[PDB]
Amino acid sequence: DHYNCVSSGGQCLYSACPIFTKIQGTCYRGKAKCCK
Ligand SMILES: [Br-]
Ligand SMILES: [Br-]
Ligand SMILES: [Br-]
Repeated sequence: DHYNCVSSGGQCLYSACPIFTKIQGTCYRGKAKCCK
């Protein structure tokens, strides 16, 4: 979720995860990715 995402050093994004990151969680009732 957003809290764990940001806490552990990720970013919540609806779009694809940017270059040099990958999906490592979810945010926003499951509709966004946690990228890191
Ligand atoms: Br964020
Ligand atoms: Br992605
Ligand atoms: Br997460």
